[PDB]
Amino acid sequence: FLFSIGIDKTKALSLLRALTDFKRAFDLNLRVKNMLPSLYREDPEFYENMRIQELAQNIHKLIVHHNLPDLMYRAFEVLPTMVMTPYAAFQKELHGMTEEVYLDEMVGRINANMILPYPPGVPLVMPGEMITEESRPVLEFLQMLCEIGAHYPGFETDIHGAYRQADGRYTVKVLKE
Amino acid sequence: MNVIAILNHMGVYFKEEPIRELHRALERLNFQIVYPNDRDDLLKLIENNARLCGVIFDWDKYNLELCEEISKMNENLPLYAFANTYSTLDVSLNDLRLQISFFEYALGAAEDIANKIKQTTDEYINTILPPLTKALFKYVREGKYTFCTPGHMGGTAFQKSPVGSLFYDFFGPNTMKSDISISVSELGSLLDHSGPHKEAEQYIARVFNADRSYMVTNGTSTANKIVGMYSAPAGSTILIDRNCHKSLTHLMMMSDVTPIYFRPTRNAYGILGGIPQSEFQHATIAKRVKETPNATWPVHAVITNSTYDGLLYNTDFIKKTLDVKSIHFDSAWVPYTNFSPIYEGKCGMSGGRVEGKVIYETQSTHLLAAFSQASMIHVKGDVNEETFNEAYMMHTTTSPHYGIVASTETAAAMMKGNAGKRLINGSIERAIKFRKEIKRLRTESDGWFFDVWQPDHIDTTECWPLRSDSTWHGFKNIDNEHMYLDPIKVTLLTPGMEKDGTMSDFGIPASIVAKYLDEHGIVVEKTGPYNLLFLFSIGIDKTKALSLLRALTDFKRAFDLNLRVKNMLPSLYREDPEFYENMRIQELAQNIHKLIVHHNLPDLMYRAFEVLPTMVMTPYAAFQKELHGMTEEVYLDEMVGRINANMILPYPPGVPLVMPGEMITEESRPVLEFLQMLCEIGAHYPGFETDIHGAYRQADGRYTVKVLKE
Amino acid sequence: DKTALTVIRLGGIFSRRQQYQLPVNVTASTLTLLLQKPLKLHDMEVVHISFERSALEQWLSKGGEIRGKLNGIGFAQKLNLEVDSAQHLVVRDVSLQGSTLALPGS
Repeated sequence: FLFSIGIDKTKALSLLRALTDFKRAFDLNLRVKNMLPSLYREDPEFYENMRIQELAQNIHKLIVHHNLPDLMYRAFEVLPTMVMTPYAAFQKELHGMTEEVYLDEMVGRINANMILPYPPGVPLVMPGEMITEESRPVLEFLQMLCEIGAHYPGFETDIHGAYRQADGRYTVKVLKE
Repeated sequence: MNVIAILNHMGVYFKEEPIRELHRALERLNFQIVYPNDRDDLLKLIENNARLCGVIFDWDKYNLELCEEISKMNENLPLYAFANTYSTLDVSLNDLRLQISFFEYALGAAEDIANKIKQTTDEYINTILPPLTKALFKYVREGKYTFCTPGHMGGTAFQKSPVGSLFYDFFGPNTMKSDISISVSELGSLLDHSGPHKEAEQYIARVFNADRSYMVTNGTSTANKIVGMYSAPAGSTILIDRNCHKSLTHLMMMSDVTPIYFRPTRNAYGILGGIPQSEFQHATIAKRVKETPNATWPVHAVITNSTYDGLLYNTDFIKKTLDVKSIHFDSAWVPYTNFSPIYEGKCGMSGGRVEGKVIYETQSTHLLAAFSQASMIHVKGDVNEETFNEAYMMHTTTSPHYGIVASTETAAAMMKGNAGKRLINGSIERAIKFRKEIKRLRTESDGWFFDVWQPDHIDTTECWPLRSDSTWHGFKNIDNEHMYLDPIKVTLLTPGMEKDGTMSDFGIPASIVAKYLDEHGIVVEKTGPYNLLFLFSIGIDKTKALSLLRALTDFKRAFDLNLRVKNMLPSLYREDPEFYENMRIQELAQNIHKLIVHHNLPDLMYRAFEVLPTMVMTPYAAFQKELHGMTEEVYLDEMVGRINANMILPYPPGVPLVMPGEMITEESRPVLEFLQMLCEIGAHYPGFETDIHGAYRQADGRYTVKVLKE
Repeated sequence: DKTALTVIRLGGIFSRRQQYQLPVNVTASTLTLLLQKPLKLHDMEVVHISFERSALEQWLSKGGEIRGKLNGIGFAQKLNLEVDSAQHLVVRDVSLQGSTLALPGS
């Protein structure tokens, strides 16, 4: 929260009160139907009987189980291998020499686009870089994100540079051979 | 939007009293009632006032006299029809498509009828407004996000500050609140082309007859670079109109490309003519590829269609003839071609795809009405969407202005449909009227007057063809059925040159007419040595036409009295009282004209631009040296035999004279002679200085240019 | 049934919903494709259709019309072919009856 010159007594009270109201409403375990009506309308049947604490538990259990923080930490602690520079790869693109491959097939291939996953919102693979064995945790984090994020409507995976085909598989752009 | 017209006394209480009750009920519901004096006044009110939003009338008294007349003006306008004995559903009505609600005259009905009319008006309003702007207004009304940025918080910080209050006080809350970020996620996304943004693209793409349309918010300067960088690979050769925009030079410096130039023709006046048909034909291009050092077959061509002075190409011929895979019509001057049939076969988008080629128009929306920087890229053919979209996203502003985007969308909303068709039709009609008005005043006055530069008769309403058998245009050996004059672009001629391009003894340089109009706040669209241009837009009304027309007769009157510069040009006088104390307007004109006559300016200017400096290295090659800081200055006099570092852009005539990497030699000595001549002719009168971009006037009065170091 | 044929979606920036063959899985210059439901095409029953892989590529990208020799033999006949929602290739007969295409066994 940023305390700007905008923020007055009315806004501070509304925020402060809104925070105590979240706790109050959470602890009563209100139905998602009642506490999150707009979310409910997205899938009435999916959300009909779910209570706010159950939504929290299920997503948290996923995080706990998939050990998300450790996997995320490790994905960004090593660097993919720079096979060519981003500029060098762009020369190939300038001539239209790109194809798509599936995410599963990307080890040993030269990436054409930046791959920017959310979370944590910073570049993972640059154009011209390649996942190897030295940098396998990169691919493992990516596959893990696709799995953990496939469970709840409204909590989808989000990786820029990967293209979700209408069939639910992911592709990436690579340099042609 | 609250003016309701009522048109009537009927002679019976059973009709008059309910209308009284309804008048009063409607006034209480916040409608302003207006009362046209008669049927014709009502039609003029509607015709001139878009804020009139409903008409109440007796069905029998008026339906056969009004219904069709109103439907011709506006087919959504609410009509509230009151019935009598004979009022009913006659078979004659069955076939008309009308928006009609039938109501009876009754006391106490206004509350419910008003609520229905309100709802029905909102339904009509909701249909016509574009959905993104509609959603934006709804947010401003309902939303409650506090503890938020922007830091100014809907302009709040401006109000506690007299200095900030000056900016806020003028614009106000709504303007301040419409500056929003992606935090308002329900408006979709420009970058994904989703939601109301898609709806806009389809709307535009369908309206403008394109396969695909992008909304660009940094002008055609930016549209060119998005198309350019996608289109012009390194090491390739491009065909480029020597008549090119600077932003394409900036592209050449950034991309390793070799230019071969399409060569326009030019006449003695200096008016550009079209690239002849020969320049597009395979045999001609092949020959230049042979003659150009390191040239290969061109991968990208850029043609300016139309030319400024209204010469349009047979684009059917070009698309069929030019053997280049990628053709970009920079069509900044012809954004309106889809809306008059007179432009069929004469614009980029006309017809269907061109098999085997991508065709572009880039257009400067801001000869229409739109905010500055608004530009469109219209694509006719396929691109690599992922690489094109990456190219777009790389060159997108840091913080897009949410109004600019709506201003381009609302500019279309204004011009849409019939009423926007009738507006442009009206301007064409008045253009021809004014053209004949100048001819009238030419007759009425004794002695010299303005003339119009046009055909002898204009019995036809079209873009008049320029023909080789006609002398009025002054171009030599012109192609026939090639160029056409846009009626709405009116060029006027001032005394000073003959119909030959030869010089008169008596002249009034147009620059002096500009100074006069400038004292009176009237701007001349475009001026040349002896020419002035006026655009008859949808802005221009009877008051402005009279003020201009009268201002022109006042110039003549004041000129012929030979008023003192002191009296006719007081602001100019204040610049040098002593210099101007005794000078009269005719003497100022004589002296400057005599300079032009003596220095033979038109011949020297013509010749400077008819040869080309020698390309020693490419602009890109010279920029590599600049990139390392390897530039020095030399004086203008010392420039023959040196490699120029900067573009040299002189005024007049306002087009590039020397490029980076070019060198003046003996073959191109007239270049230097013109430049030295400009420095001399322009050193005489305060306020009439020389102006050459790329040359630097040192505090001592000498000129320098930047060159490559040895 | 052992096989189908799942055409991989290709993104990027293009006017159509472009499609792509399997990278190297299928690289046969002319590959034959069997059909789960044999159909009556050109007055004969057909169990397999052979395509020039090159011609199948450009049709998966640009669309248009595509020929294929019925039961591997004879002339390359025009075909009512479409990309399925399940990402398969479906051939239709004059009754508009569909059939999924599969790549042959090891």
